[PDB]
Amino acid sequence: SGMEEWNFPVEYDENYLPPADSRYWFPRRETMPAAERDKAILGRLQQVCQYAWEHAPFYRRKWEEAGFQPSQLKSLEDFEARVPVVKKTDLRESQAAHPPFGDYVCVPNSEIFHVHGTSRPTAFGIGRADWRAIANAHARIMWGMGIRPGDLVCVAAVFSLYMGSWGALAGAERLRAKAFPFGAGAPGMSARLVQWLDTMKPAAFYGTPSYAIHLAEVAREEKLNPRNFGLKCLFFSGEPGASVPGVKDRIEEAYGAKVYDCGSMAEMSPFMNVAGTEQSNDGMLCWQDIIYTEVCDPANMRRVPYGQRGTPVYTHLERTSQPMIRLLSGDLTLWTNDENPCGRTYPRLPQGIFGRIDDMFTIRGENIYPSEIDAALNQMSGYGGEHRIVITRESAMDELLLRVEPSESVHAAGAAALETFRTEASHRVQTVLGVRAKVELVAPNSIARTDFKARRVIDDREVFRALNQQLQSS
Amino acid sequence: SGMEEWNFPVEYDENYLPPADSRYWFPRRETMPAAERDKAILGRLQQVCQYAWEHAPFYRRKWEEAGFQPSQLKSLEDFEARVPVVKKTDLRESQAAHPPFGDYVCVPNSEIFHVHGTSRPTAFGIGRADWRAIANAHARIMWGMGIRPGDLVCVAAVFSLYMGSWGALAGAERLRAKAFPFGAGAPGMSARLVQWLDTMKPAAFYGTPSYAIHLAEVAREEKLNPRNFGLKCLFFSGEPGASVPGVKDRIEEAYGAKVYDCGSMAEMSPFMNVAGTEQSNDGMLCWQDIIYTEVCDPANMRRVPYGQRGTPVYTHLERTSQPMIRLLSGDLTLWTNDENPCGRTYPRLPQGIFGRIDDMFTIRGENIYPSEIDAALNQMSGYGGEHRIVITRESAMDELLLRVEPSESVHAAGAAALETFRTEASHRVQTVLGVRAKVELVAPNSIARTDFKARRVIDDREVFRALNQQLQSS
Ligand SMILES: C[C@H](O)CC(=O)OP(=O)(O)OC[C@H]1O[C@@H](n2cnc3c(N)ncnc32)[C@H](O)[C@@H]1O
Ligand SMILES: C[C@H](O)CC(=O)OP(=O)(O)OC[C@H]1O[C@@H](n2cnc3c(N)ncnc32)[C@H](O)[C@@H]1O
Repeated sequence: SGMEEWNFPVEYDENYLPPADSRYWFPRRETMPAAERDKAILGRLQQVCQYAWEHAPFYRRKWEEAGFQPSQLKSLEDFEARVPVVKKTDLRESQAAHPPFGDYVCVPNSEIFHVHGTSRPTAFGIGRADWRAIANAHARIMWGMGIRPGDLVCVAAVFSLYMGSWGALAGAERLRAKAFPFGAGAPGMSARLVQWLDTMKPAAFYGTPSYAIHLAEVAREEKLNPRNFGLKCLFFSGEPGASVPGVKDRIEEAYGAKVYDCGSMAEMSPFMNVAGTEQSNDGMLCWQDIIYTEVCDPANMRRVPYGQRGTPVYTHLERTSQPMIRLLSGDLTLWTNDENPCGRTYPRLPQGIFGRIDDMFTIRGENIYPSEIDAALNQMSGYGGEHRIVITRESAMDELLLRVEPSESVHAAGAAALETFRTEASHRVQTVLGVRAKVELVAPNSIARTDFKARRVIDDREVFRALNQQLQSS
Repeated sequence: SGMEEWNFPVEYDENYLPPADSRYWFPRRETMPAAERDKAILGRLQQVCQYAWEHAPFYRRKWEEAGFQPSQLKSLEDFEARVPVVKKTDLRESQAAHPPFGDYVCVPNSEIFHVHGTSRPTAFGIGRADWRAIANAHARIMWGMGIRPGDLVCVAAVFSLYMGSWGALAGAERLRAKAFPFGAGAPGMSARLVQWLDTMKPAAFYGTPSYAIHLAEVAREEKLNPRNFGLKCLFFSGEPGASVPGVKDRIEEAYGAKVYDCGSMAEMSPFMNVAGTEQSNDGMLCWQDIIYTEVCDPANMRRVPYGQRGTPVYTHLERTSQPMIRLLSGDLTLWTNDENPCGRTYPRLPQGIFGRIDDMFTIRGENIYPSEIDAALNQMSGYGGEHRIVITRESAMDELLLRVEPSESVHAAGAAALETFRTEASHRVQTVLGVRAKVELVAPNSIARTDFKARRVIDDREVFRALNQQLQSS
């Protein structure tokens, strides 16, 4: 194959740095013919499954139950059809019966390097070798975004249980960038951060797309201009936004920089296994030789053809601790296999990830993702930057209830101008989704902003009824 | 000398682990005759000063101004008398004139690994080699606290600009412990942490002494018992507490574990250069071959005899990036040179560090440190766990104004019992300090707790006058 440092268990040269003129960290692995890579992926898949059968009674029990033995993995078609998907509920049960890390940990207790998790929570017990595998994978993909040694990288996501921040930091460290782990979560942090970004002038920023928006309002409230932060790029994970039309454009305009989309799941660190590149800057590429991504039909867990929508199912190819083999994301995406501007021979998620299938709600037989509402509103000049979707999953909904913020300039323009925006927001959303949308305007900057993931859906039956009844009276 | 890995610039074997039966990480460096170590320290001091003269125009300019050349460093007595102390104000000025890291950075820009700082803030630009020097120094000292490979270490301090959390994490990583960087700072964290500590059962905890107290109230509010967290120890830095009589005893009782004191300054990472050991568990030892600590008379910056109080002045012996040479802490301590129970041949701070000299206030010609008030109150069964000291530095104070919380059981006992506590708190404080103390009781759990450093002094002239006038009327 000629694939750079292709071995299981993986063991990367910590001193390797690509030549300054190279677009790719690993030219072979990244640009080789896709059919050549798929051969080696299957080869690795066999190694991983044999490794899990040997060290994980979770996989040994699960596979035996579905009638699977690693010797039956003889093609990628055998993998999708014979190998049962892992659910997050299966991990929880394994952790409850085999505490703290479950019967899929594989490595001895003495190998565990870092303890992280979800916020029943699942604990991540990551071995020393996996932490190195994650740092190398992430430095590689960050290089793909045009981030370089010596660049100041601001990691502005909470450093706690959450894998996002640690993963971007490990990549920055391995990339030989100046890692700036400012973090997030504490009151007073954002006001101080904007001063640090104005002083330090970083080449790159990491966090959630929501935080980047909130930080520009803080920069402006703090009489600082966020275009003067010297940013060449901002790269995000954690939620949709970075591949959302009006959201991506708002962030790139506010900072005068490029926006990159990345991120699968925390269970799937190196989570940057799905990430956009400097040239293929829309959506994300599936870095197949790091983690094998399958976009599947949720009805049978088999790959959907390219150009079709489905759910990402992921498999670690370079992890010995808590390896995930065919973990069901529960997310919705579309994947294609056409030529990429960067020249990387990987499948792509051209519109990134739409959201979690469970987050979707139905109004008059029409399926709606919260990200579709966020996209339509952000493409409006009069929109204030925040909204809430008020629903009920207990009874059928005839209309969409929205609490939308107008801009301070729309507010300053008077009652008639506010009313003109409320009606135009309602119409736009109706034209986009094909559903009746009731809009209630709230005061500018009244809706809570976040430095983490935006939770815009209020699924309470009493809140829904109170709002509908109030909107019927007005 | 036979000192393990004694070299400048330092370059530690990342695979070294002491034998399981050893009390010391480095038997020679830690237990050698003090006069033998002081010879090699002076030798290193010469190397460091030559290194700074060559790479830092900040030190070249400062030393030339004080009439000092590194060739004049011919004894430890030459060091204290000839070498001018560095002030935090000098670092700020150097950073403003030579942004971002100042003219004392020494290493090239390309060597900077991590960016941290203070919260005018000073930026820390720490090189890759220094980060390794810090991780090794900290693993060594944590081993001294009886912390071992495979032990689950909860790092519960904010992961941001602040060096404390990163320093404990780097030590845990190098110690081959299971590093658990939960962090601090965000609302909802403490309630979730107590659940993680009950589930995970860590051998060690890191944070501020204030946070450990707050976390026990959260554990109890959450109907969990903090003695059931499996803790063998809690080790703290950031503020006094861990060497404060009633505070140390309250924490050890609440958790059923040992408490260790550590920590100099963030500018002085590896900040654990002052730290207690499993056997010398009261106060802190000065790990002289890591950082050279001098307890000086603030009037002349010369060492005070053992058994006398003074200000810690620190010098890095194993740092190439932003090396600190005779940095004035502005803190107050007492140092002695008697035999230590662990058998380490180091000077000791038997009562740790009392506080920042600037934090001290005067009432009727009597000098008081906020930690003396904290100590007296914490040694009272009826004390609720929080208080505020209300002062004025604008006019002379005749009496001490205190806002003290009683316990919920003292409150439930009625008005007479609350009044009996208010008078007894006043008397105790008067007997301790020798000053009139006016006590106002506040509602139990009304005073804000913290996961960081406790700021108990309110130095406002209007607040002081309002309180005195209110206390004169009652
Ligand atoms: C540790 C990383 O930050 C990823 C992460 O947030 O892990 P979590 O377990 O906390 O959450 C994963 C879920 O967030 C979403 N999710 C994560 N990244 C997404 C993206 N780029 N686009 C659309 N949705 C995305 C997506 O629904 C994914 O399944
Ligand atoms: C990065 C480390 O946590 C140390 C730290 O907090 O660095 P900072 O620069 O943020 O603050 C240093 C000051 O906190 C105090 N300070 C720090 N540790 C102390 C202790 N153990 N006992 C008494 N006072 C102590 C002491 O006054 C010291 O000068």
